[PDB]
Amino acid sequence: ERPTFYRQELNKTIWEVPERYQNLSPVGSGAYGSVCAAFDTKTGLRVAVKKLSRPFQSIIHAKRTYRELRLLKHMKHENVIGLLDVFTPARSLEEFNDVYLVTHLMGADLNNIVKCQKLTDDHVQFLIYQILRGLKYIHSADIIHRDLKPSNLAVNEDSELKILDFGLARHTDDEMTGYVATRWYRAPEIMLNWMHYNQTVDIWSVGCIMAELLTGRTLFPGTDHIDQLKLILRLVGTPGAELLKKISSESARNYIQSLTQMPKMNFANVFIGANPLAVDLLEKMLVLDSDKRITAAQALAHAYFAQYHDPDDEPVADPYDQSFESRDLLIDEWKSLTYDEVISFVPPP
Ligand SMILES: O=C1CCc2c(-c3ccc(F)cc3F)cc(C3CCNCC3)cc2N1c1c(Cl)cccc1Cl
Repeated sequence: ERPTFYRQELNKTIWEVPERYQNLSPVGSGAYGSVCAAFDTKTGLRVAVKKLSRPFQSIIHAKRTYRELRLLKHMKHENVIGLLDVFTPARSLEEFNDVYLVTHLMGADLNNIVKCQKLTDDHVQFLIYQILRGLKYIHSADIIHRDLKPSNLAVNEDSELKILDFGLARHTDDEMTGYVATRWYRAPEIMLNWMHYNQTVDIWSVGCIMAELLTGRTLFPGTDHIDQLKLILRLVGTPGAELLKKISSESARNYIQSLTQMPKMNFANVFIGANPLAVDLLEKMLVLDSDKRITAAQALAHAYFAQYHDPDDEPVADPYDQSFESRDLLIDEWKSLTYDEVISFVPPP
């Protein structure tokens, strides 16, 4: 039941997609250069189509392509970017060499919606509520986003939000260097590789985001890794004995201990004028020891979200098999696994 595809030049490249998708138009430069907005005449939805080009140029890239497709095919939640469609114009494994991923078009990220601006409390409640609802879902499948920030939070004009780019974070040292937003939302244990981190790193990121929505200012705009750690410890206090032991990196632990001790600050005096419940929640998300941070599920039941919380409408995910991550395969093997996933795709109802 192969649909009919048509060709078209976009961003100096040839896009070949099923007829149902019309009015393709590039959305931007940079990482936005492989994405086009379109109208899906079959569903009547405005969609976004990302073309993965030469997804099998290397072992590493072939595995990345498989990883992204597996992740996107697994997500079926209102606050998480998922797949409306995935296709290839190829008629056989032999010819298979391009992957196209179709999802909802939100049209903007949280920055474009808040950069340098303080939001009303109700608006912050709604936005953080959705981030946590989708994060609850993501974590329930044992998936860690690990690189949550405003630029990876897609929002439409009705302020509805979908989390994207989860479990794909593979930044370069250079990209994390200096005065850059790419590192401002990262939990300290991951920024400085203190220990084997887990999903709790994502809660730290939500706290950073929430504070920014409330004040209109970056919470920890470090000029570098060290300056940022300093900004963090000034607010949340230097590690206690118990946490120091959990820092398996003897190198990191040793540096940490060289710092003059500091007590956690009073958040009510940092976030002056903010809803006391929002302040309480920030204190529970921005805890240095990741073991003690509130979880997405717990945060959803926090009073700050009374107006939105509904325990019967905050679903969890089916289990996500990521055994492939520890597997070393050849390019063709990773390519063949990707092909099976493409052809076995079942459209959402
Ligand atoms: O609305 C969406 C959802 C689809 C999407 C994707 C996307 C993810 C998975 C998929 F299968 C298809 C997609 F189109 C990627 C990015 C970029 C933003 C973050 N950096 C990487 C790419 C932006 C967007 N956008 C988007 C678009 Cl298309 C334009 C402006 C802002 C945003 Cl957030």
